[PDB]
Amino acid sequence: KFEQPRHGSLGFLPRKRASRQRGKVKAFPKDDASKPVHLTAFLGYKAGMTHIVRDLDRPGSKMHKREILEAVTVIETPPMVVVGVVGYVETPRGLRSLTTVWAEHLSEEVKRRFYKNWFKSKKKAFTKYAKKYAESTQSINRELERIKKYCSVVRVLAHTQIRKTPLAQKKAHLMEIQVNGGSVADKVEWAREHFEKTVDIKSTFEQNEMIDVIGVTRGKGNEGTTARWGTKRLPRKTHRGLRKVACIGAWHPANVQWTVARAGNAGYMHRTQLNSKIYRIGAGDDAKNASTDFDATEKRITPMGGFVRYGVVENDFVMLNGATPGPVKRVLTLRKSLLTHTSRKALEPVSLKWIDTASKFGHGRFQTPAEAKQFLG
Amino acid sequence: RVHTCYFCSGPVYPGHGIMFVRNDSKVFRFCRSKCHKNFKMKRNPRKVAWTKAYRKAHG
Amino acid sequence: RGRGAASGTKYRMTLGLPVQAIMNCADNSGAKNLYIVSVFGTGARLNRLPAASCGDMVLATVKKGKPDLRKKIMPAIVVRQRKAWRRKDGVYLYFEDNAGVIVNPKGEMKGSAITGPVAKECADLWPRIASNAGTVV
RNA sequence: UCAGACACCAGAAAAGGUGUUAGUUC
RNA sequence: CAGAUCUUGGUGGAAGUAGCAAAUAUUCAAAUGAGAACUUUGAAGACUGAAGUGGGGAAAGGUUCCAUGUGAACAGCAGUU
RNA sequence: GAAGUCGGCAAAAUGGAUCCGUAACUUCGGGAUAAGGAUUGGCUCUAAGGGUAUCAACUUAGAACU
RNA sequence: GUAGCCAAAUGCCUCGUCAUCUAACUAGUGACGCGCAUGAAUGGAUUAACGAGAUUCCCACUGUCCCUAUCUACUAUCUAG
RNA sequence: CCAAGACGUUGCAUUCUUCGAUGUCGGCUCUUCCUAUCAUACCGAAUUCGGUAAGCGUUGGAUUGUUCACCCACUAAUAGGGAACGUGAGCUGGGUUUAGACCGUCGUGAGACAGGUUAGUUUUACCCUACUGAUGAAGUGUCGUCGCAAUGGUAAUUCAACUUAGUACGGGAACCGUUGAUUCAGAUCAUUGGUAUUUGCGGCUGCCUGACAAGGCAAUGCCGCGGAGCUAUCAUCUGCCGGAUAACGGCUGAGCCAGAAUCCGUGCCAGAAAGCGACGAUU
RNA sequence: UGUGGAACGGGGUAUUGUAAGCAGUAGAGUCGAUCUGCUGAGAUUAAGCCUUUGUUCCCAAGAUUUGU
Repeated sequence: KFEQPRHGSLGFLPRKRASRQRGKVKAFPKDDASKPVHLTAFLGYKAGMTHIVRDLDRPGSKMHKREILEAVTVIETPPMVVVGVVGYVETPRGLRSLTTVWAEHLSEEVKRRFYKNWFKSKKKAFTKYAKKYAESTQSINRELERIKKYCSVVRVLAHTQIRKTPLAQKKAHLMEIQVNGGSVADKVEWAREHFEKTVDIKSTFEQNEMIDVIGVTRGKGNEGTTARWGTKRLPRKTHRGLRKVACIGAWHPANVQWTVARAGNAGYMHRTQLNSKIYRIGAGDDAKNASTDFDATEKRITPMGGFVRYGVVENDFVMLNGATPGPVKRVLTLRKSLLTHTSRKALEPVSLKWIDTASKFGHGRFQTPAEAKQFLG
Repeated sequence: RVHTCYFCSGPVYPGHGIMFVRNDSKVFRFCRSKCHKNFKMKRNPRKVAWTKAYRKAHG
Repeated sequence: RGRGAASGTKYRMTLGLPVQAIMNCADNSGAKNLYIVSVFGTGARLNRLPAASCGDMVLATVKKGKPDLRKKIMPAIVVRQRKAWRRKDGVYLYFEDNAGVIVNPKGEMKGSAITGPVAKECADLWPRIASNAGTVV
């Protein structure tokens, strides 16, 4: 008789809570020694989202050279400070971290990440390491020479400057970013020169790039099969209820199959959202970052009244296409896309015409406070 | 561009409202559901205190 | 097929006229209403009612009107939709009632004129309906 | 290119196969 | 006697589990007291709303009436009531 | 807008009063609140309707204005 | 086996034949009758009004459904008993 | 298999278990497997017939309890089966359906009918396991940070229009490319819609606080709008190229080559709570 | 013991629709529905909005477990 495709994807289970708050990069772009030394991932915070007006330069389309309204996501990306380097050696059992070398000075932001109770502690983290770096710089030199001689993959330890974002959290987020391009010696000397220095997102991404955003989705709590998997609601006559799956299995096998929908956690799950195009890489110091070439109308990216439950974006930000996993103010990972793509949609350059900065809190009718007072008496 | 609503008579920005067409081929660009619903209730903006149509048509 | 007889593609807009829906007959063919019995280009989706939107080609019967037109299936084109749909420029459009016109399988209107507004998607998709349209919004 | 492997026993036939190894008669 | 869904009595796992979710709803201060969500007084908020959750009787009960006293037990929490 | 379902099951819709209007059929009694329409607030007013110049009492008709 | 009535709550064959209703009906109604196996106080044929009786259709109506979503109280849940 | 696709020939009821009871159709719901392949991909012949092939999909309705069915359409297509004739402590109760009742036939009768017609209680999980998700003691000194990846899972699908091109070929293609849609999957809440205890603001009725004002009650009194949150194939965003092959065609003359929606990996989800590493500080 | 936390206050943002009070050569009428001005006012605004040279207050502690 009649059949239907399955509800849900068997590739995204178990539908359990993510073991991590911050999106982990499970695959870095394939290393190319011809390319110059560069980073492959940046770590930011979801400020919010808004919408833009854009002229669509897509030949052969029904709305070629005609304005489109497009939703965009704003991720605040203050520069990340490089504080260490880790070397990975390929082995018949996979990658193994041979050694890790840290910078001389680590800020309180990243030192908190090593503590659960930073207020109580004696703040002893990396104190003896800071000493050994002071008197005995030779030991550091042998460690990086070991990385150059043996390790085949070089990853920099870089942390966010969370104090610069309007977040209550004071612990920074520290992650490994693979350094692709050049020889292993080139990566290590690049890491050494960038110790304690800030790497901005302008160098990593170039305003028309397709990236993969990685993060944990917002938790929706425990849900039933109707909402966790999308099954049909049972009829109103149903005794004991209807927001359930009627037949959870057959007589044989005499077990419940893993492929049958059950109630359980639906949310807080690690996702990798592919092919997100950067529409704008705005600078925090620039006062024109929300102004386009056709609009003028000096304005900042933060909507009038502030970003809802985030604050005011004063640092560098990235305006991305579509949506990203996770709620506002969650840490998000922006990695370079693994796949090479030559589609017209993915290759066309993006020119913004107007950016909405009205109040997302409520039905904002005014882009800027100045013209709000002009319309008002 | 920027369109002027018919009920509230304020300015509208792209993708911040609805446009409605009657039988007589007349087009109305509503700004918000509030003015959207008031118009279908046949509520005259000239008698409604927060509309700029009132503020211009009553001095 | 229904889409093959159309000139150019059409953007995904909100369906608002599922099967069993009676909508006004907007041309002068003499029919008064149209009863949607199926919609062209409807694949296989269990328990899912076929539905139409402005410019979609449907199979309709005349529930009220001239007796020669009733008791038969003839193709129709949905020209006005009361359910709001989002154009790609960001504007949401809906009409004051649901309306359609009588056409042959190729796409030529049986009537000679259309009363009331006509959706621009329907006009772009079907040149003959655009030609017979008085106003296109 | 989904060999075979111990009676009962847990099963397959006709007819073929440039598969191959031996034979029979012109 | 190991059996008879044996007889009588006792005791387990389930299990600190099912559960104690109809009848709108209680709150503050004080008193008493070893102990107060529940007793009492005052204040507040409410309900039954005269076909009452009011005031009485018949049938039935039988002392449950009243004052005083209170270790338990009973009032499926508590209890000075 | 019944496509649900064995079936409009459940739900929704209607609903008081005033005025207008009301079919087939019929045992002439009914059907009938058939079906279908319109009207309804507040306030300031008058207009009538009773008892011995004066008292007592809600009950309908309008008229504006809002 | 008359007057009647009928694929009727009565017809196996059978989803009978024809018409009507619908886009489509093994349904309903109207009709036909060699009616397995209808029929006249084991009452036949009707029939206004009535019916929490059985069966169709129409309008209005709607979360019945497309296709779900949201909200409130009480649970469940944790806790003391 | 055979030659004259005939003739032939070879193949793909019983009463063992249950009567100190295994709930007994269909539909709905939902997952999985099978290939004897309807569609899709790729090949071989002469649209049709074939081979590989189960990756992916296989619908909306009318009558009927249905089953086999049959109609009205859509669609690339609307293939056939297994799972205790899969699925009742999942539902529903239409079919079956004790007791009430009606009809026909049969019986002297009580009654019968494998004839039709109506009305007719659908219990319990709180145990074990399985399956969801949720913590979690302990090896690794302790605690923490950053990782590794064994293994398990896996995902995308189809169509149309345009350009090729009115060209090839003699009426009418295909490769490429392009713009869009279908089904499915994962998110998101800028905009739009829905939702209202924001009891947020306004309005309305009855009663009550002497009136005003301001409130209260009406098991959330009602009405309008309503931010935030939630949420919608009612909204938006996102959803690939490697290798080894089958059929099958070549190369030399086994060994290679080309070669499918197949297969295994890249990628994506989980992370072994008895797999591991680097690092930090060490009362 | 800090660009610390909290409780409020101020500003922004948003929702509603111009509050109460008083005043009027407004008001059908014989006191009076309503209207106008002050008045896009007033109320509400984080409860999972933003921001604060503000105001007041709080914090250098108990318990418990851990050795290469």
